Amino acid sequence: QVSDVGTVIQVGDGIARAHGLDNVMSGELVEFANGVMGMALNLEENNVGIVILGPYTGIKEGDEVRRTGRIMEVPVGEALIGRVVNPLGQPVDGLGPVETTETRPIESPAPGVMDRRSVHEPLQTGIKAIDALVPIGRGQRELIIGDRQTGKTSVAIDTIINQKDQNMISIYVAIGQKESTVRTVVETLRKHGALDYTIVVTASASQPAPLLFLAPYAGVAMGEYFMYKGKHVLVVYDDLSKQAAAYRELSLLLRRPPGREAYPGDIFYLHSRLLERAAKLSDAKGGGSLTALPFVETQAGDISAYIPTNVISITDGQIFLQSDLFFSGVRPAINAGLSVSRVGGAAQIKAMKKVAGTLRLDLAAYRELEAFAQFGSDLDKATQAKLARGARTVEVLKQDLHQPIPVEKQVLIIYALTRGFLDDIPVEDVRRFEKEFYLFLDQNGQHLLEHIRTTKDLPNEDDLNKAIEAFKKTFVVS
Amino acid sequence: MTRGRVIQVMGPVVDVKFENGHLPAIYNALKIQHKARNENEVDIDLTLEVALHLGDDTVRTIAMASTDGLIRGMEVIDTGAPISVPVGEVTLGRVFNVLGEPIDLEGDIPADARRDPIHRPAPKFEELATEVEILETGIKVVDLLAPYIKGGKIGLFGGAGVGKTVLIQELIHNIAQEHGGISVFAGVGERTREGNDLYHEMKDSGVISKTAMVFGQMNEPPGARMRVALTGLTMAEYFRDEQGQDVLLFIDNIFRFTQAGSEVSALLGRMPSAVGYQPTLATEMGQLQERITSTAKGSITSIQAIYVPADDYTDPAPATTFSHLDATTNLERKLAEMGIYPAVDPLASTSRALAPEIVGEEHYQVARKVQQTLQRYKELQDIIAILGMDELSDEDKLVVHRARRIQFFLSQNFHVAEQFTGQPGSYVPVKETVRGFKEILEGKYDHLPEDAFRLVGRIEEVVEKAKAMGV
Amino acid sequence: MTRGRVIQVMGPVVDVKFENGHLPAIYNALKIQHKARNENEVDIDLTLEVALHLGDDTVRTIAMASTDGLIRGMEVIDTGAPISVPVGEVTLGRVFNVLGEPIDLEGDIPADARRDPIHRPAPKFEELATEVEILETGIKVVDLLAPYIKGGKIGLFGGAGVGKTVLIQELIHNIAQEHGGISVFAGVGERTREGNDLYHEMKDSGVISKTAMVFGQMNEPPGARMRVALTGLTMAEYFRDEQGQDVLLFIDNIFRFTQAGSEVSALLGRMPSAVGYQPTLATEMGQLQERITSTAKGSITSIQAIYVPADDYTDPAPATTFSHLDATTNLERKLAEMGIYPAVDPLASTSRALAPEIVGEEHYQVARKVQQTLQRYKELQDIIAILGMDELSDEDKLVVHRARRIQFFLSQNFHVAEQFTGQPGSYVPVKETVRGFKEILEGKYDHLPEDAFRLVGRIEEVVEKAKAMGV
Ligand SMILES: Nc1ncnc2c1ncn2[C@@H]1O[C@H](COP(=O)(O)OP(=O)(O)OP(=O)(O)O)[C@@H](O)[C@H]1O
Ligand SMILES: Nc1ncnc2c1ncn2[C@@H]1O[C@H](COP(=O)(O)OP(=O)(O)OP(=O)(O)O)[C@@H](O)[C@H]1O
Ligand SMILES: Nc1ncnc2c1ncn2[C@@H]1O[C@H](COP(=O)(O)OP(=O)(O)O)[C@@H](O)[C@H]1O
Ligand SMILES: [Mg+2]
Ligand SMILES: [Mg+2]
Ligand SMILES: [Mg+2]
Repeated sequence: QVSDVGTVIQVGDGIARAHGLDNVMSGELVEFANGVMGMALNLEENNVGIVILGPYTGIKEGDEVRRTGRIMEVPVGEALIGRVVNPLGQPVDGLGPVETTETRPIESPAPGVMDRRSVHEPLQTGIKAIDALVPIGRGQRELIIGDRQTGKTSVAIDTIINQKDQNMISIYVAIGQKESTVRTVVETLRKHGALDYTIVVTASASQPAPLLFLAPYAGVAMGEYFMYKGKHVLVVYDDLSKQAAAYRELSLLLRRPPGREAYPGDIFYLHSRLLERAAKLSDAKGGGSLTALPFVETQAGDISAYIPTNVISITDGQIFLQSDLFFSGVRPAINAGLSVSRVGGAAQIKAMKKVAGTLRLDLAAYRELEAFAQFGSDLDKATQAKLARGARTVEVLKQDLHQPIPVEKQVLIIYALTRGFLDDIPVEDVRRFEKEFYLFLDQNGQHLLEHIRTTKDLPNEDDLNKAIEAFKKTFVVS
Repeated sequence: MTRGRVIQVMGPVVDVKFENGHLPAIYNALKIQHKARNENEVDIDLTLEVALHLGDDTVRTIAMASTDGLIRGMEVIDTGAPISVPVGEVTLGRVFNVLGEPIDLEGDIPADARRDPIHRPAPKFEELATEVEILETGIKVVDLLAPYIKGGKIGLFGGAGVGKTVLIQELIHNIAQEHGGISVFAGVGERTREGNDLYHEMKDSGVISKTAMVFGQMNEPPGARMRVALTGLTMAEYFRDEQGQDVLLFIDNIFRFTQAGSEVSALLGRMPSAVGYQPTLATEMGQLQERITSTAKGSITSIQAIYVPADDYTDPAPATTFSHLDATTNLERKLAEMGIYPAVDPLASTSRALAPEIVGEEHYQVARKVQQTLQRYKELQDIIAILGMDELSDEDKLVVHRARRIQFFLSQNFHVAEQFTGQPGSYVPVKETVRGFKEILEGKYDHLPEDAFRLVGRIEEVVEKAKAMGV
Repeated sequence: MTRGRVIQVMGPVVDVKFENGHLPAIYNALKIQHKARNENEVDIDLTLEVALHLGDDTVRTIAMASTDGLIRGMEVIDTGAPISVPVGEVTLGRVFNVLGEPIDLEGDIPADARRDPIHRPAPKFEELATEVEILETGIKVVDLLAPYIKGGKIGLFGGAGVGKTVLIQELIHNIAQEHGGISVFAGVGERTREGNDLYHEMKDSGVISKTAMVFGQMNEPPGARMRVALTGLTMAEYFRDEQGQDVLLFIDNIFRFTQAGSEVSALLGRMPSAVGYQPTLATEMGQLQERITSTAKGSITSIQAIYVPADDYTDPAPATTFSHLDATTNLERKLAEMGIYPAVDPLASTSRALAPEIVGEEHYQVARKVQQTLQRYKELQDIIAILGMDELSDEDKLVVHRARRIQFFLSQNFHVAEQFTGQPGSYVPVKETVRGFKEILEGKYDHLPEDAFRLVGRIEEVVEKAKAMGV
C-alpha cells in the first residue's frame, strides 16, 4: 500500500486544517483515520482546508489524512429507485445496501447552447391553476416561492403523485428539514403509490452543514444519469434557502470574507451552477430531459429580498403563493398577478392553449379592475360583466388536496367557463356544478374524453355545446 | 498521568495546553481544582468543556462557572468522558443544576448511581413514529384553530411580557395533573423567582415524585445556559428509551440557549453572522432539537417557549426554529394591550393537525370560516382607521359586526390568572367551543353587546353575562 | 523558456510564482496544459488572466473555467499577450465562447486568421461624432415618448421577470431584418435556453448570415463572465474601424459584468464597498462603456439590457450606469402586474432626442400633453382609493377617464409574444402613433369601453375590437 499522507492541524465546527498533502487535487476526497470522508476546498500554500462530511467528534489534532485520488462522486443506477438515501449514496431506510455499479462527478458542466432543444412537451401537474395560468413543460425549471405554511410542499407532492402514468422518474431532495417530516412525506408517497418510481434524498438538520450544502448537487447528479440515457426526470429541491444558509455558515467558518447580509459573494454562482443543469437535450443527445422545481421560503411575503431575487433571475418562471389568498379561501392560492411562465403556450396541448391562452392576463386585469372599481358603486354594464366573470373564474380555480384532475377534464371545464355557460350559476354553486359535471362526463360524452386524449385537440364545438346544455338541464340550483 | 496547563483566560473561554500525544477529545470535561498557596490567591473548583483544537497541543474550552481568580499556569485534570448526569428513578422529585448536582438540600446522590453522557447522536430515520392524534387542552383558540399533537413538538412565540409563562403554567395545570407519565421541567435563562414559585406550587399540588427539574437561570454564565437544556433532555431520554414511558418535556425560553451560544462564539475566533449571531446557528439548534422525538420505544411531547427579541419575527433565532415545530402559537403585543388574553394570533398560528380527517368535517369547516372572516376584518383595518364604519358596504358592516364578536369570544379566563383578576376561570371542551363558534357564525347572537363575549367560556356564560349587564 | 507554477488555489482565483527576470504584464493570458502522470490525476486545459502583482515574483490571476483537479506545482506557460480572438468576415455566421473558440460544430478557425487583443484604450475626444438621427422602432411607447437614436447608446432597465429579453427580441425582429449592415449579439450571463432559442430564431430568419454571437450564459465562472462582453465588443470594433460599417450591438444583462467583478473582488483582496461591490466599480464600468461609441470611421448603436436588483433603481450599479446612456426605457413591475406590456414607465423613460427640432413640434406637444395627463392621474391614485371616484371634481373625473385610455393604449401586441398572447402581433409607424394619441387626448374616443384599448396597435384596431365587443 502507498498513499500521500497529511496531518491535521486544527479541528472544530466541521472544518479541519491539514498539513502535507502535496499532490491533493482541488475538490478531492480525503478520508481520516475513522473512515469519515472529507472534501478539500482551500489549497493554501502552507495548509489545505478540509471540509468534513460526517461526525467530527472522533477527529483529534495530530491525526493522519490519506489522499484518495478521486473527485467528489455519488453512486447512481436503477437500484436507487424506491430508496431513501444520504447525499453520499448511503441508505438510511434500513432495507439493506444499494447495489449500484457506477458513479458520476458531483461537479459537472452543464449542456451547452448547441446541445439543447426548445421545450415543446407538457408536464401535467394535475392542478388547474398551474396547468392553466403558468404551464410547465419538460426541460423547464420553475420556482415555487412563498411564506411558511402556504402549500409549497403539498403542491410538490401532488405534482410527483400525478406522474404515475407517464414514463417519468421523480427525485425529492429534502434539505434542512426535520426527520419526522421527511418520514411523513415518504409515508404519503408510499400510500399513494409513488415510491415505485421516485428517489428520496435527505439531509436533516442534525447533519453537518457540508452535507446540506452538497445535497442538491447529489440529487441533480443522480437525475442526469437517467437524463443522459433518454429517460425523463423530475427533481424537487425542498428548500434552497437552507442550502444558502449552510453555505454561508461553511464559508464563514473557512474565514472567507462576507458580503451582503454575511453571505459569500458567490451565492449567485452556486445557485446558477445548481439550476443550469436542467435541460431538454436535442435529438442528437437522445432527447432526454430534466425539470426542476426549486423552493424558496420568504419572510413576510417580501419577494424583493436578496435570495428571492437571485433565484428568480435564474429560473424560467415562478409560482408565487400568498398567505392572504390562502386564508381568504383561495387555494392553492396562486397569485396570478406575480406568477408567470416563460415557456407558456409551447408547454400546453392544443386544446388547452386555444381555450386558456388569455386566462392569466384576463385574471390580472380583473384583479386590477376589482381593486379600482371597489371605490364606487355606479358601475357600467361591461364592468359588471367582467366582475361576474372574474368571480366565477376565481371560484373555478379552487381545488382541494390530493385530488388530481386529468387535463381532458380540465380543458372541458375551462371551456365551459370561458364560453359563457357558467354566466348564470350563482358563485356559491360552482364547486358543486363542477363535481356534477365530472360525474356526468364519466357516463355521457365519454367519446369527447377519448377524442381529446387521442388527438390532443378540442372536439367538434357542436358536441361540446350539446353536452353542456344537456348537463345544465338536469343541473338544479341548490 | 496526563495533565494540562492554563494559557489564556478571556471571560468564559479558557485555553489549556497539554503534553504532546494526549489531547482530550471534543466535548470532554476537564476539572480545575486549586487550593490557595498564599493570601494572594483564592480557592478554585471549576469544570470546562472542550470546544476546539487550535494546534500546538492547545485546546480551547468553555467554562461552566465564573472564571474569576484563574491564574495562568494552573494545573488542569482531564476526565476522558463528556459531562455525565445521573438518570433513573433517582432523578424523580429532585432539582438539579447543569452539572447534575442536586440543589434541593435533600442530600447527595450516591457515587455508584448510573449516569449517562450528555452528548449523543440523534435518533435515526427508521426509529421514528408518525402517528398523529389530538391532545385536548381546554383552551378555546388552541383547540379550535391549532390543535396540539400528542407526541409532537409545540412552540410558543412571544415578545417581552406577553404571556408565555402564564400559558405554560395553565398547560401544566390542565395536562400534568392527569397525564400519568413522567414530566421534566428544564428552565433555561429564566427567573430564579419563577423557578422557586413553580417548585413550591408543584410540591403543594403533589405533582412531584413523578417529575424532575433542572435549572440554569439568568445569573449563570453562558456555559451553563448552553448545556442545561441538554442535561434535561438526556434525563428525559432515559425515561423514553430504557422504560418505554410517556414523557412530557417543558422547556422555558429555549431562545436563551442560542443567545448564550452567540455570546460565547465571539471569543472563540468565529466571524459574525448577519445580526451578530454565530455562524453555526442552524446546526447548533438542530443538534438539540433532533433528539426531542418520539420513537417506537416511547413518545416525548415537548412544549417550548420561544422569546422574540424586539417583537421582530424576522430575527434569525425565531426564524430558524419554525421548521422544527409541529404546532405553533404566536402571541401578539397588539392583542395583549387590547385586553384580550391569551392574545394568540389567530392567523399566524398554524398546526399540522388541522386536517379534515383528523378533527372532523364540522370542526374543519368552522375553523376555516372563522379564519376567513378574521382575514376580511384584517383587510378592512386601513379604511376603518380613517373613514370609520360609516363608509363600508352592507356586507362589510356585517363582517365587522361578527368579526368583533368572534375575536372577543376567542379569549378565555385561565385558572392561573385567578391571582390577577379574582375570576375563578373555566375549562371548555372541543365540542362545546365548536358548537359555540358555529352558533356565533350562524348569527344567533348578533343582538348581544360585544363586551359580553369577553373573558368567558361555554357561550352560556356569554348569555348569562349579557343578562347580568341587562340585555 | 521560462515558466511559473501554481502556489494557491482558492476557487476561481489562482496564485502563480514566476522565476526572477520575467513577470507577465497585467491582463496577459497564461496557460495550463497538464496531463495526468498517473491514475490519481486528471488532464487539464485551462487558461488564466493576470490581475495583480503581489510581490516576491508572484502573480494573482483569475481562471476562465472550473479549477477542479488543479494540483499545487503544475507548470504555467506565459503567452506574452492578452486574450486574442479572431476578427473579420470569418466570424460572421458563427458562435464563439469567451476565448474565441467556435462552439457551433462547423469547423475550427484557421490558425493564420487575424486576431486582436481584447483590451485597448478608449477612443480619443477628437474622434467622436455629434449628429443625431431618429431610429424608428415600431413600438408605440418607445416611438412616442423616448425615441431611439441611431449611433447612440440605449439601455433597457428593469427588474427580474419584467420583459427586457422579450423587448430586445422584438427590437431585433423589427430592425435587424432590414438594418442593412453588420450585427453582433453578446450573451453575457443569461439563460442557455434563451440563447438557443434566439440562435434558432436567427437560423430560421436567415439573419444568421450577417451576424456573430458570443455566449457566457450564467454557468461559466466569473472569469469568463467578465470577458465575454469585451470579446463581443472587440469583434464589433473591428467592423467599426477597418470597414466603416453600421453595426448593431446587442448586449444581454450587462449587470452580470459588475456582478462577476464583485464576486471576484473579495478573493482578490480588495476592501468591500458600500453594498458589497468592488471599489473599482465605476472605473471598471467606464473603461468598458466608453469603448462603445460612434466615431468618424463608423457608427455603432448599442442596445443593452440592464437588470435592476430588487426592483431598486437606487442600487449602485443602475445608479452609475444611468450616466452612460443617451436614451433609456424604465420597466417596473407595477405595470406588469396590471397585465399591460411592454410595461414601459411613461415617466422615468427619457431620451436626448426628444426635442422640437428633431421630432417635430406637434410630436413634442403630444408627448408633453400625454406626460402631464399621466402625471396628473398619478397624483389622484392615493385620494381616490379612500375618497371614492365621485368626490372628485368633474374635470378631474375627465382627466382620470382619459388617462385610463392613454395608459391602456400604450400597450402593444408583439410578434415575439405570440406564445403568451395568442395574437399575431402588429407594427405601427410614428405618424399613426402620434395621430391616435392626439385623438385620444382630444376625446374623440371617450365613449369606447376601457377594456378595448389594450394590446391592439392602431386606433382602427381599437374601434374594431370595441365593435366586436358589441359597442
Ligand atoms: N387545497 C390545499 N392546498 C394546499 N394545502 C392545503 C390545502 N387544503 C389544506 N391545506 C393545508 O395547508 C397546509 C400547508 O401545506 P404545506 O405544509 O405543504 O405548506 P408549506 O408552506 O409548503 O409548508 P412548510 O413551510 O412547513 O414546508 C397543510 O397543513 C395542508 O394540509
Ligand atoms: N391569561 C392572562 N390573564 C391575565 N393576565 C395575563 C394573562 N397572561 C398574561 N397576563 C399578564 O401579562 C403578564 C405576562 O406575564 P408572563 O410571565 O406570562 O410573561 P412573558 O410573556 O412570558 O414574559 P417574560 O419575557 O417576562 O417572561 C402577567 O404577569 C399578567 O400581568
Ligand atoms: N410584450 C410582452 N407581451 C406579453 N407578455 C410578456 C411581454 N413581455 C414580458 N412578458 C411576460 O414576461 C415573461 C418573460 O419575461 P422576460 O422578458 O424573460 O423577463 P426578463 O426581462 O427579466 O428576462 C413571459 O412569460 C411573458 O408572459
Ligand atoms: Mg411545506
Ligand atoms: Mg416568562
Ligand atoms: Mg432575460
